[PDB]
Amino acid sequence: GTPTTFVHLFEWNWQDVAQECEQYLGPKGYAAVQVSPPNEHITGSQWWTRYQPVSYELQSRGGNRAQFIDMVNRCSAVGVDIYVDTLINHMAAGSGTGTAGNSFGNKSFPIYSPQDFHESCTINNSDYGNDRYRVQNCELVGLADLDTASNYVQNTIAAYINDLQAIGVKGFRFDASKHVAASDIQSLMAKVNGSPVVFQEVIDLGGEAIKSSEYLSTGLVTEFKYGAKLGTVFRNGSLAWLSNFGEGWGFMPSSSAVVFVDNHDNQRGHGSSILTFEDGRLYDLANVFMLAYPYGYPRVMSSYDFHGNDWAGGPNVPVHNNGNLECFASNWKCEHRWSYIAGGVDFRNNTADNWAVTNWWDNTNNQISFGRGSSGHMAINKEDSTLTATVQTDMASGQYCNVLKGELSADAKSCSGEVITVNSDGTINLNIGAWDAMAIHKNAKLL
Ligand SMILES: [Ca+2]
Ligand SMILES: [Cl-]
Ligand SMILES: [Cl-]
Repeated sequence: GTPTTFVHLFEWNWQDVAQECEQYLGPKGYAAVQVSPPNEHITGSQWWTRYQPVSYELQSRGGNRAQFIDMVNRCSAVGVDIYVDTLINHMAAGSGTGTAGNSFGNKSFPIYSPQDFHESCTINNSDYGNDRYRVQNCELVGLADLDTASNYVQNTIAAYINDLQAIGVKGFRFDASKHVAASDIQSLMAKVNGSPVVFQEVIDLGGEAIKSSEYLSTGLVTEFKYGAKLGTVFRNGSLAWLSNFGEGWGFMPSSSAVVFVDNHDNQRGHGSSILTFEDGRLYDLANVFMLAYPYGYPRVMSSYDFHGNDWAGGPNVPVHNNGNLECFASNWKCEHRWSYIAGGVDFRNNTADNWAVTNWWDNTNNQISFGRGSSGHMAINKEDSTLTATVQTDMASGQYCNVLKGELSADAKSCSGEVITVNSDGTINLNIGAWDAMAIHKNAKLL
C-alpha cells in the first residue's frame, strides 16, 4: 500500500506521539501526524494557549527540543512523517510569560518589536463579509497581528520553518491563513527551502470576502465544506446523494483539499451539524465513507473527552501510562485506533492506484456501496434493517478480509475477522447488520 491519510494527535506530548508511531501508526499505515504547536507559547493549561506564540524556541507543552527531535526520528523510522502546526499570523495577546521562560508584553517579544506588527485594531464580525483589509490586518481576538508583508517577519517565520525542516519535519499547517494575504504567504514560501507539504487553514463555506480558492496556488487548503456537508447528510439526508461528492458539491479541486469529519475547533461547537466522537457509530460510518471515497487528503481527528469544558486542556494522564493504554473511555478517545477508522485507512492505502468511484449502488436512501475499480469495494448500511442486496464489483473472485473488522494474517491464509466472498461473476451477496459496514481490497485477499 501507499500513504494516504494523516492524523491530528491533538495535545499529545512528544513521548506519547513517538510511542504511538512505533506501536500503532507505523504498523497501521498512517502517513503523518499533525502535532500541536511545538514553539514557545503562553503558560496555562487550556488547549488554546498553543495558539498564542511567545517565540520560536521548541519548548512547549509537548516537550523540549531534544524530545521533539526524538519524536521526529522515532516516527520517521517507522515511516510516519511529522507536520507542524505553524502560527504564521500572530503572536500572543497582552503580556505574560512563555513555556521557555521568556517574557512578553506591549507587542514586545524575544524576536519581535512593536514595529513588526500591524497597527492595532479589532476584527469585528461584520468584517468577514465586507472588509478583507481588516480581516487580514486587524487583531483576531486580541492576538498581536504580525506584519506578514515585512521582510524581517517573513525571514523570521521562514527561519522557524526551515529549522524544523532541517530536523526532519516534512509538512506544515499554516494556522489562521485567512488572516494573512495569500500574497504574503507567497512571499514567505519563496524563503522556505524545498517543497514540504503545506496546508492552509481557511474556513470558507461561502458568502464572505476572502475565499479559500485564493490559497490554492500556495499549498493545500482545508476544505471545511466537506465535513459540514457530510455531517448534514449523515444526520438528516440520504447517503445516496453522496454519489458525486466533491467538486460537484462546490468543493475545491480534490488535489488541493485537506478533508476531515471534524477538527479541534469545530468539535467544540466553535456547525451543530459536525460529527464527532460523541456521535459514536455515526462517526465511525462517516469516517469509513470519507476514507473510502476518492476526494482530498483526509486527516483523522484524535480527541480527548473534555467533559463539557470546551476550553480545557487534555487529560493529566499520558496515553501510554505505565503499560495501560488510556484510550476509548473518558480520557483520550484515540479515534485513529477505532477499528472502522483504522480499517478505512488501510482501505485508502490499498486503493490509491484507482481514484475512481465505480459501480455505485444505493437504495435511494441510507444504504450505499461502491468500488475503487478492481482495487477495492465497500458498503455502508446506515439503516435499521439488514442490508442483503447483491452488488456488482470489479474485484477478482475469491475471499477477502473485511478490513473494518480484521486483518489478513502474515501468511495470507486467514483473516482475524469477517471474511467477504466475491462471487464468480464479481458480485457480493451483502449481509450487513444495521449501522454496520464492510470494506475489502486487493491486498487483503486470502491466497
Ligand atoms: Ca493578519
Ligand atoms: Cl529551540
Ligand atoms: Cl484545520
